[PDB]
Amino acid sequence: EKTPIQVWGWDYLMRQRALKRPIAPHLTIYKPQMTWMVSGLHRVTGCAMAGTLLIGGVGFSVLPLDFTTFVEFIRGLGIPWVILDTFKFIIAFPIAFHTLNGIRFIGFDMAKGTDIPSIYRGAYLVLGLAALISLAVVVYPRWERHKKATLPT
Amino acid sequence: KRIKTFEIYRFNPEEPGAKPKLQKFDVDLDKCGTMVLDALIKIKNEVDPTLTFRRSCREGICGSCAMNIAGENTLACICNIDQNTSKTTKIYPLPHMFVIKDLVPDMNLFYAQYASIQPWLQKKTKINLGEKQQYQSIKEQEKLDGLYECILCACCSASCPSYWWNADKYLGPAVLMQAYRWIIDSRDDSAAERLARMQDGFSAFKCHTIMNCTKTCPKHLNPARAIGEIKMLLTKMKTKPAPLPTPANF
Amino acid sequence: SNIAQYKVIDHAYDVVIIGAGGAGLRAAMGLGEAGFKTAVVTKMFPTRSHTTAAQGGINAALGSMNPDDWKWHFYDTVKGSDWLGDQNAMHYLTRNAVEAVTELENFGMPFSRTPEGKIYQRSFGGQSNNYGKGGVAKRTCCVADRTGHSMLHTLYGNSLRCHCTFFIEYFALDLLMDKGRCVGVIALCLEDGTIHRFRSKRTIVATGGYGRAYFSCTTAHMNTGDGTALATRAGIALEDLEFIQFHPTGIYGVGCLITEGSRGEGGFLVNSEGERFMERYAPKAKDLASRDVVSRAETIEIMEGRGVGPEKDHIYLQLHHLPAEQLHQRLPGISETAKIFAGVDVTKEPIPVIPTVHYNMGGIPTNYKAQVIKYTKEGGDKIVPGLYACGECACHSVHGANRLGANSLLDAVVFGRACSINIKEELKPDEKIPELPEGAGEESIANLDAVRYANGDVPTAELRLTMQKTMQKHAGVFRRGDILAEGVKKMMDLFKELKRLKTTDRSLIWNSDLTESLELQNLMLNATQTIVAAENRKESRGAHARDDFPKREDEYDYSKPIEGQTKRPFEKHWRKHTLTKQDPRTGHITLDYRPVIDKTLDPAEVDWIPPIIRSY
Amino acid sequence: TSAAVTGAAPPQFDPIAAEKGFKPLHSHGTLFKIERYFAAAMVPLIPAAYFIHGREMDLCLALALTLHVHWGVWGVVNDYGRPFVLGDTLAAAVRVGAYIFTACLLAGLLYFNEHDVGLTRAFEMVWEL
Ligand SMILES: Cc1cc2nc3c(=O)[nH]c(=O)nc-3n(C[C@H](O)[C@H](O)[C@H](O)COP(=O)(O)OP(=O)(O)OC[C@H]3O[C@@H](n4cnc5c(N)ncnc54)[C@H](O)[C@@H]3O)c2cc1C
Ligand code: HEM
Ligand SMILES: CC(C)(C)c1ccc(CNC(=O)c2ccccc2C(F)(F)F)cc1
Ligand code: SF4
Ligand code: F3S
Ligand code: FES
Repeated sequence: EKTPIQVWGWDYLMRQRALKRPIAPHLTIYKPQMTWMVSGLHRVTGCAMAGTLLIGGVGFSVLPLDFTTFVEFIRGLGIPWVILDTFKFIIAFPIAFHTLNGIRFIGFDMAKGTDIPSIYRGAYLVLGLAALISLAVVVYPRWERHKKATLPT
Repeated sequence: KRIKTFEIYRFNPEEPGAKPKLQKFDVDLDKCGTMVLDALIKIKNEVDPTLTFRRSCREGICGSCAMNIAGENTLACICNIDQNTSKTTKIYPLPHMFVIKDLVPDMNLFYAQYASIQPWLQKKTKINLGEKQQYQSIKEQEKLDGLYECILCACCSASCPSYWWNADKYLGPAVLMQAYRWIIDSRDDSAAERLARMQDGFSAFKCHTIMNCTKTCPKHLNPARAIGEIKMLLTKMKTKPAPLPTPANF
Repeated sequence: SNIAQYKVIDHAYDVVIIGAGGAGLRAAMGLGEAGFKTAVVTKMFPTRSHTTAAQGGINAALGSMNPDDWKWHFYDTVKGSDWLGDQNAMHYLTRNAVEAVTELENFGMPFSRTPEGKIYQRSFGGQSNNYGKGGVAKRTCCVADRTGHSMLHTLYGNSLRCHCTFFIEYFALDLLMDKGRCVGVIALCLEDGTIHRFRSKRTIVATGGYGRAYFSCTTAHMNTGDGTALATRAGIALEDLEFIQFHPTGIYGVGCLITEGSRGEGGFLVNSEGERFMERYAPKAKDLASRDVVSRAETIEIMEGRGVGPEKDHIYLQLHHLPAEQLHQRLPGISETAKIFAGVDVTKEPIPVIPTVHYNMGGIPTNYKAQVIKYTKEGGDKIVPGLYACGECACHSVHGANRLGANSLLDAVVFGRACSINIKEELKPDEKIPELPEGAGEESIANLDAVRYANGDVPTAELRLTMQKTMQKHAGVFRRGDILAEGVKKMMDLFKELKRLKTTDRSLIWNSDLTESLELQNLMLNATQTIVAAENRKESRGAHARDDFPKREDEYDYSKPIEGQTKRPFEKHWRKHTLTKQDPRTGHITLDYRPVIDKTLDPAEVDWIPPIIRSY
Repeated sequence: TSAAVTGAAPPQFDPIAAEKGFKPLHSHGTLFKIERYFAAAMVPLIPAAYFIHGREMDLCLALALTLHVHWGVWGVVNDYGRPFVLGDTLAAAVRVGAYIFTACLLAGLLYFNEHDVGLTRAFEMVWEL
């Protein structure tokens, strides 16, 4: 159900359609900025994590393949470790970023740090920590594994 | 000589089967004022009088000349021409608006949405209209700084992707900041009713904190902040303070 | 309608208002409140109107800063006018000011505030306490540096409460006349190219000024005198057009106004010797002298070699001695504008400024009730039935030969309100909306068609530019008989070049080539009439200064006592209004003259103010 | 010529006439409040899941992610599922499909947690690679 202005606005959209007027371009011409790109990344990371959870949970259930034979399959391909650890980074970054930037967006909801300097600092900060955390979580255990392979007892 | 190229969106609604185009024009920066509007005027005057755009004031106070220049919503009349003659400047209408002609969008939904916030002073107790000044403290009227300066240009709303997709139901940054302007005015008694007009899932809550509005505002205002403030009032995290009492001797 | 076919659409309204600036919107509010079906026809969204560019403030004796009296504001207005203003109108203006400004605050206008929570007021040019014997007045009420913006947005918002119907981006072509009675308006709808005839019991012209007649102005591109042109084409003589206000401080480069409020708050003008020279031209009021005097002063400094900048052709407005908190609190708008348009930080550097065409005290003549009038010597003032005018397009005359700062926003609200009051009182629910005469508006459509398809060799933009440069050179700050006469010749020749007009855009939908060409025709009527009025007026009064006639020419020599003198007859002196009557086809102008009204509306409430010698 | 037709008023939103009989719509404020509190509450959950694993954490994640994602995709569907571009019936259908999304998400997660390795161990197994 609609407010009167929302009803008025529907009838407006239909008038403009009837007039066959074009819509001025938008996504294809607007300057990429730390405002709407980070927002976009927030939505993409959110939805990618969701989509992965759906396709994963239902997929494995509907298929004969289970996750243990899936993991063993890709080890079987024996692909270089730097690339394996990049996949891990990619898996980790969305979680890191989306969580961090989620906190930022809740602040925006409460009218916190909406001045342009703060908008930009927070963006860079959130992208930075997210990358730093995803890096750590991948690198640290790889470090331990190199120590286990080449150091005594 | 310094020849700057502009690529300008064109659209002629009277030609049958007309499509929008991009038209390059060359302009001598040494024979033209420093602002993009100057170039638009020079082109219209000296090359192509069919070039059509809105303009009026010369100092960025009217709001008529809003458009998208080099990817950003701004006012042609106070946007310095980029003097790097090796790059072209693209000029498009305000994004995701229905175009009437060339750089002239249909603005009537924006205006109708402004009307819907009831942008006028409302009193619970009828007032004798010419009789006396209402009391307002310095601190209270200064809450309106950042708010009253809006020139209703629509750069912010035409920068907002949520407004791009759902203009018919989402009021957009410009109208929401004005709605807030009437809500935090200590002289206005209708704060609760003003809030209730945009209680639904779309009117104000379809702000997804994208922040393009505050970023692009040519008057350096902050619609984003005002929407956060509306969200707080709507979620009852905050209230409107009561008016300061009018002194006995006033 | 010769070559194309036009979709014509008919409307029926109690009143049509042409204009949606301060005046048109205030009128509309009063009429809608009184239940009249009201159409607002405006060639741009209301809020783009030039009112919105106004900065410095609006006068009313609220007494927020010190005691005050509306009669003191009256006095300054009359003296301001240089005794060419009609005192019954100036009385009406100043008597109603406190109430008008209080209304605006009551509508929600966010006026700056004093510590007591009252409307903050600043000083301005040419105003005083105790009938000119006291000190400098402070009755200029303001929303910082943005009072016009704030007033217009307030008025527009309030007009939405009163069910007026808005026809936005409709360009008015002519008044619809039936035997000397105005029965409506005809306009072009830009959105769809349709032509609209508005039938109305009354019509209010509230169309602003014609600053764009000149090469350099502070005014919007839209200030093309369309209203005064409409009146001319309706057979109505225009009044006092030679009286053009040059504002002292337009930014040197581009013409952007820098408010007089900057001087009001303590700024001052400096020449190339670092001298505060207004102390020499006006030892009492100094930089807060009237606008005609300050602008003349600056221009003399330039002539006599004390101009500033690389070409020694302008003046400095110094503000940097003021505290940064005051500059930001009181003058934020021009602070930003000076930075964008001159690269100047006002806390540190002066603003380069020069006198710039700014306001038109001339326009459509009305009586004090804002009813448009025609005048003959034999019959006196006769109202044009159906037709009112207010705002800058009018000549009430509340400004006479020189408009006082902050009186025009006042003027627009007060007389815009007056229109609604006078219409409610004199218009009865018995009178029926008139039927249009056959063929009504058909000539306006024919002119539209011919301009739209114009075929000649002189494009509208060249012709506009020569008009503007011509006016700048020949009808400037200081004028002279031979320069004016040469100006008249060039201008009446340019009027002839209109037949050679070239346009290119053939469309009907949002054709600004077409609308700007209509505006050029409109501007030529105003300009041609302005300069011939200026050529004939052999005196120096207010904003009109003749080097070959340096004195103000009244019924008496007011520089000497009155006892003993014999009065000069009307035909010998110049304390009288110019009426210019133009034939729109041929461009031929005849001149008549109409007496100044010296009486007030009520001698029991306020005394009329006899002329004296005008000094600040 | 001016052999003409009678006009009507332009389309114009009358804020007073539109207000006649307008009973306010239910307030989305409280729902919006909880959505954000919930998201804040999940902030500690994500690092907690890094340090503590097993089937009970797997269950906490499944439930919290499902609720959060429910509200999430519902907002996405309402942004892009626009009647203007899809028509009324297809728009309605994508609104329903958001609930089908949530339902299927949880069911597949419960499956995964109950008959496969579970979320936390799944991460271990990829990280060990
Ligand atoms: C830069 C600047 C600053 C100023 N500052 C101050 C100040 O601080 N204080 C003060 O008292 N005064 C000031 N003035 C003077 C004052 O603002 C104006 O004289 C006054 O506001 C004019 O009001 P108006 O309603 O008569 O006309 P405007 O506000 O100019 O409105 C004209 C209206 O008529 C309409 N119109 C015109 N032609 C047509 C047509 N053909 N068809 C349809 N519609 C038409 C327009 O669309 C517009 O809505 C200033 C002037 C300028 C230029
Ligand atoms: C850990 C802390 C998390 C926080 C604080 C958080 C916060 C948020 C917030 C505030 C939004 C709203 C964005 C908007 O409306 O503009 C959002 C959206 C979303 N989140 Fe999360 N989130 C978190 C974790 C997750 C996780 C783990 C997923 C996994 C699938 C997820 C999926 C989504 C989705 C799909 C949206 C969609 C809505 C949109 O883009 O607007 N979130 N999140
Ligand atoms: C992923 C990429 C292609 C870069 C992209 C980025 C940004 C957009 C525009 N953003 C959006 O559409 C958007 C993004 C996040 C939240 C809400 C929205 C909304 F629906 F409200 F607009 C669209 C597309
Ligand atoms: S906020 Fe800034 S951008 Fe949005 S309208 Fe008001 S001025 Fe234009
Ligand atoms: S860009 Fe749009 S989504 Fe909200 S913060 Fe500004 S309004
Ligand atoms: S012309 Fe007025 S804002 Fe640009």
